[PDB]
Amino acid sequence: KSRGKRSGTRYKFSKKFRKHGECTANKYLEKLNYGDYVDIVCDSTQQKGMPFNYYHGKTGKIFHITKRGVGVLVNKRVKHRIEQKKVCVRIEHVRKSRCNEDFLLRKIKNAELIKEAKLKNEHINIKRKTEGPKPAAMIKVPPSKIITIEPLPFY
Amino acid sequence: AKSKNHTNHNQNRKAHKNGIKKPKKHKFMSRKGLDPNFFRNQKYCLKGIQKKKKELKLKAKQEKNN
Amino acid sequence: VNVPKTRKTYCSNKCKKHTMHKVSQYKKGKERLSSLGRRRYDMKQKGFGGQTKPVFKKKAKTTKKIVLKLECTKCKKKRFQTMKRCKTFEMGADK
RNA sequence: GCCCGGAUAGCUCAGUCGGUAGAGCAGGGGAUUGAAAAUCCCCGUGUCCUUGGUUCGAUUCCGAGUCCGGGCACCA
RNA sequence: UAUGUUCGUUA
RNA sequence: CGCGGGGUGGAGCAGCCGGUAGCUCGUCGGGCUCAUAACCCGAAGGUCGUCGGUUCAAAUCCGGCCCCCGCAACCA
RNA sequence: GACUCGUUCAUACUACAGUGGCCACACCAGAUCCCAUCAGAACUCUGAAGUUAAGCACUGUAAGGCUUGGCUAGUACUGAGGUGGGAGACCGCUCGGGAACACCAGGUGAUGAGUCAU
RNA sequence: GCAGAUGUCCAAAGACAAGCUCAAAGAGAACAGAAAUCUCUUGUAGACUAAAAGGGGAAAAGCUUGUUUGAUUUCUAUUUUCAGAACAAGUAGAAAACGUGAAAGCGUGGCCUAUCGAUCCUUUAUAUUUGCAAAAUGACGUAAAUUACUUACUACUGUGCAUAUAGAGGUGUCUGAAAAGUUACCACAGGGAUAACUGGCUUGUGGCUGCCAAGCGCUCCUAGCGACGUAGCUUUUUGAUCCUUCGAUGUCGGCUCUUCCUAUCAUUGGGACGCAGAAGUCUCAAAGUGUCGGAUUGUUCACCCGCUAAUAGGGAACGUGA
RNA sequence: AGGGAACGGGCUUGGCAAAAUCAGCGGGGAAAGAAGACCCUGUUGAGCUUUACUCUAGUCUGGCUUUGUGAAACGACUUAAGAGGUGCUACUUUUAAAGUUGUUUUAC
RNA sequence: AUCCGACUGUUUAAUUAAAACAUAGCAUUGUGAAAAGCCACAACUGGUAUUAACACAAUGUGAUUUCUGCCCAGUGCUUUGAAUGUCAACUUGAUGAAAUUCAAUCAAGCGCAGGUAAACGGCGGGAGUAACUAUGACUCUCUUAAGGUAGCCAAAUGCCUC
RNA sequence: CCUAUUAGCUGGUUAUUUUCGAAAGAUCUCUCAGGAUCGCUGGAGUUGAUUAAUAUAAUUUUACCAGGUAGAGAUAAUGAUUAGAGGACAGGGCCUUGACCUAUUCUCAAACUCCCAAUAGGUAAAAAGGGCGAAAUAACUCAAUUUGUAUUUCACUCAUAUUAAAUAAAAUAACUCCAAGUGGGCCAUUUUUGGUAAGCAGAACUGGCGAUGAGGGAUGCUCCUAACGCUUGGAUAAGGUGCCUAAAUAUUCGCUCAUGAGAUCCCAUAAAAGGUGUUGGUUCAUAUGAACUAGCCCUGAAAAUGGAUGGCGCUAAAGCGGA
RNA sequence: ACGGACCAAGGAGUCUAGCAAAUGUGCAAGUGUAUAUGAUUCUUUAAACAUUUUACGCAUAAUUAAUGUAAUAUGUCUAUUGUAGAUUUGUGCCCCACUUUGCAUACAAUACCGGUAAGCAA
RNA sequence: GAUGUUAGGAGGGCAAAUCCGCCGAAUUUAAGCAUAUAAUUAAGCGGAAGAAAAGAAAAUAACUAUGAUUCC
RNA sequence: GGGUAAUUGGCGCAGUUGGUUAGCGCGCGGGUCUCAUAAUCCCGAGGUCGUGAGUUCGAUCCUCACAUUACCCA
Repeated sequence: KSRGKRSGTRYKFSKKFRKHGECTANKYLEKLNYGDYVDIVCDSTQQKGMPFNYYHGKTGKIFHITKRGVGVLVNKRVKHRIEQKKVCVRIEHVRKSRCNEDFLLRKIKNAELIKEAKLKNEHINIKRKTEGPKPAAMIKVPPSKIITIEPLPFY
Repeated sequence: AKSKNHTNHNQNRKAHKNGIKKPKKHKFMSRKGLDPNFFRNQKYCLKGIQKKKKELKLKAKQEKNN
Repeated sequence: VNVPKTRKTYCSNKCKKHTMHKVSQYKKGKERLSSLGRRRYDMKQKGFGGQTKPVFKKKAKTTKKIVLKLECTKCKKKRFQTMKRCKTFEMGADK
């Protein structure tokens, strides 16, 4: 019967304990460029430019940048298909995403690694190692600390 | 008389029958309502580039075809 | 709702500036018998058959949207500015 | 046969969301009168129906019984 | 020629 | 039970259309009369059923209780 | 030893104490002028007689709070399986995930740019 | 389903800026008191922010003041509902013109979440945009030439009406007909998607049986009872439901007739007693046998009269209408 | 008996089960009749009623016509003069009975 | 003996024969006539009517006996009015270049003022109060158009109610 | 006769095989027995793929986010809520009553929260791209005619011989067109609202029934195994092996005696309360006495045609718990 | 739950109009020769055959209520620009990385036409 | 005018497919219904011919103009 | 929506440029008591705002305010 804009947002759109008050002045210095990823985290202290309830905690790509606002493309699931939605928010409600930060650091690290390896003409495997079964280990423990365990009775 | 008001039963499997279709993600997107005074200047940039290229092409074609 | 009689606001015609405007209230005005719809209705109502068009008889709401007529004092032209609906509307009442 | 209500003087009736028990009439003494009515002063009289519990304590709050009285009722 | 009721019982 | 209407002095009723509570009868005192009425003069008495809420302010407006009244409780 | 602009936004706060000032911060002297009020209190302006009393800085407290670690506890809860147990409420087992309050202990800051003084 | 709210209100309760800090408490001051005003201290908001509730807010979003009308015109990309249509309500912007501030900026109504409306018709505003079907209407206007049907050039051209665009007049059944009853005289298409009767699940309600023991029983919890509590059984009541029957399962009672259950009224044989006897009460095994005549009422039930040994309680489609 | 669309002739598990016949009978075949008449639904009706919506015969009333011939009275218009206030002029009152029109009565 | 209907009579052919209908009696209403009342008809014309108020038409009640109370606020019906508001066509006037647009008036109706209940109908509530108790002749008060009168009653009308 | 009127309603709707194969949601609707529209489905066609790889994925891993449900708490706040303990305003007779304050204490919340899971959710993991430079272009931006930005052109080069993590009968893809039926659902597990409850009413996830047979559960639309062309062998699942009935009167170890034993999830009811029946355990008492505990058994345990662990029956089990 | 005692024969998505999609066929910036005409054809023939070098429909151009206006634009017979991409060309008649060309199509950018705004307007 | 069984003549009725006048519904559709539609239809009344009716502009157009009616 | 009327003392009520005036009501004093009977002053934004006007509630004007008719196409 009731489906207003901020319906159901009693807890999501509430500032955390001892975290009230406007955003820090440093938030306005955050650099944003076209095509970089961004998280939509609604800041309830700023009422204008507030995103819809659904997009809180969603990641998207910047498709538009205005003087105080950002347009971001967000995937939304609508029954049998996904679709891009162009959500327009103010900069307080948006934050640079770390979703690909490991990818960027990996790109730089592998750049230098394979540069030096190709310099020394070695064929190196650069992909991530998805660690699985560990090798055998010949490990010695002082018998003064091998503790025997028995299941415990009831009290 | 009284009927079933609502259900989402079978809706998810109907959705997955033809898959959860993804957006196509085309390389270019229309700039229609986006950043005027930037995309207009980009139009001017591209016009300058095209004219500078095309006058070289016309010069080379004319001097190679007499 | 209290609205003053004058207002320094943008003129949309014949002066593209902010000018003084006289604010008044718009009124409907009588339906003239020569209007095409009225002539068609009267000709249709002639004859046998009784009432030929619906006559609304429900009347749910109790207020009307207030329409201000703005008259630029330089650009002699007028303009229409609709306000939210209200029960009590006065032009230039006591402050 | 369940659903409610009252049991308070000798008779009839009121009681701070428990603590004191009270008016009228019957009732003796009076005050008035020549006398008596009427009127006015004061006496007296009760487990606040009967049991049980709650409580620091119950007429009051419960629970039950007793008497008497106000509203119950199933189909076709 | 407006209104103006009543007076307990007995001796 | 579904409502829709109302609770104001001892009694019957206005204000109850937020800011100073009224009318009558009643009661009290004093006159008039041998006395009693009637009459005259002057006083008192309303915690506005209860509990919360909005307003600066609620008997008044807003909900919930407690009573009272008036309708509906039909087809089988 | 200090200051200005910041970052983190309590390890940074709060209470009560102690210590300290070359310039420096300040309190402080004054109200003609700009300005300001009921009030030169504040604000604004003009000063440099005084002073670390306060702000400020540092430290203390079996201090409160905050923060970190431990322990609570593989406890509570929970994803998957079960022709598991039990009258049911509930409760195991198999493959997995895993708290909180409380309590105990340590700590009470760190830092970017620029500048002054020596 | 639960607790509520909306059809409004606001020239400020909108815009901007500045200054200030609120509720409350404590201490103190003539009248002055629990409350009047003033002073200090503490004060994370315990105030206020139009309204419901939930979010947000402290050199503010609150209070005071000052200046204002951005509650303005036009247009995009879009979010909510969603069909990813419309309205509506928002978000981020662009082009004008402004307001405020010293400025950076902020302002396209209300701190955010609600406060609303198609086609057709009407109405009034705008227009150097148009029309009214062979034409003209400002105007022979401005320049030249004559006894004219002369010639060239002019954004600005009659009443009325119609159009384009923009608001407004409203559909609250709010994606939007102009609409009172009755049928016990009734009709049709259907419906067991749906009531009234049986049956089914359930058992609040009705009925029956337990457990504990505060009390009653002169004393004595349990001979017989058993309050406050609490565990069950039955389907003999009534509800609840709507599963089966609406191309029909004849819907009360009585009469008649049979059979069944036992939770036994009497009869048989026992146990207990608050059991002397007599009568009686509790209780066990037991369903073999029997459980009546009448007045009133359609009645079931009831209630009286009377006999009896006793006049028990129930089922069988509320047993039983070819 | 069970389960089943929750009352089976059929299904499952049991009991059982021996030709053909006659006459009765009303337990069952949720027996037969017959697209339930009760109830609900249908944007299907009909009878009836009214201060339902929209109309309509009748009826009442006015206008025009039919519709002619005379008279009178009243009203109004036009015209000339005076009076009231009043800036060659503008508005109201009265005075004629002068030319014109409407109404009411009346005669044939 | 009670109920109902006075009676004789009539009726739902094929589920109701009655307490229903009729009735005499009673009462009310319209109408003095071919320009009337009631009614038929598309028109023309007609029925009542070969009629004339002791008549015709329209209703209600339902023999006799004895009665038939109060209310005209409501709704109907009905009566008077140039004092009378409103209203249509038309007519007249003003304006306009004309269409038009504006004004003004002696219809009926409604409204106003009356009448009418054997028209439709309607016809109250709280307290207190008498020298045991009970009751309330009496009093106070709110209220209506009037407050259910004479009668009659658990009635074919009373739920509670056996 | 108009008229074969109209019907959102009932009934019927005619050969075979083969292949694909639903919906009972949703939005609007004088809409609730209907319709349109979306979804689900078929047919047609193109573009792709056909290169064990890219696109891709009801999956994970790595990295990074968002959350306030379960739990927890009541001294963190709010709202409840039971008790006392210590102490400087009110009242009465140095005392007492309270209030109030401080630290405690018992118990709570769908519309409470300091804290906070599990599960579920999102984004990213390189070639039409990335990194690094130069040179152009612009009316944008900046103090900048060479600040920045974007674009364009040239360079240089970033794993690929295993593929910028894993796995993948991943191209059985993507897209377009036309169109059917459907738009009464119901059930199970887990969660969950109303209700005393219901084979009741309403929702969430997934799987089913429907639309679907086969083996088992005696029987049974939904339970278990398992989904189906026609066969021959083999071996199993679920479940069983005394007979009905194919297979054990198997083996091995306990328990149980019932004058209403018990006997396969759903599943075809049983409780509080009891027992000096028997079998094991536990803790106190000088093999004795107690008090507990929990297995099986017994009481509690009454319904109507005659009756049902499915039947027979079974007790050195053919019952119960194992192996 | 309803219909069906039995058997035979009959018995139900068709016809026309109009629109679209699909596919086949002809022709193609055209296409269809409408009504009608002619012509040694006049059983069939009511069909076939034919059409003296602007009939009409649809298409070839859109847009606006409308007066109307109407698609790069003469530097060039050229045929807008990108990113992918079929095919083609070379060098390493048959695998492969760079070259060359760049269909269809997709995503965008540009011009230009009509309308509306805005600015100017003899 | 009236009257004539004066003389000579005509009309009447049937039949209807096409045709000419009149009169005139509702079902139906609108998913209801009232305007509208059905339909200037069915039914009803009258009147003709081998065809009938229409027809020689008080017509179009707006052109470089056409030229009775009917039909395709 | 159109036409008309109306709202001036607490009550009732007509009156328009050299203008607010009144009967009942309040109060007091008057007439053996009470009844009924003269009196002084108190009581008015002439409903509300504005406008024309030496000389106006006054003449017009809009606003809402009540009562009659009559009118209804989003």
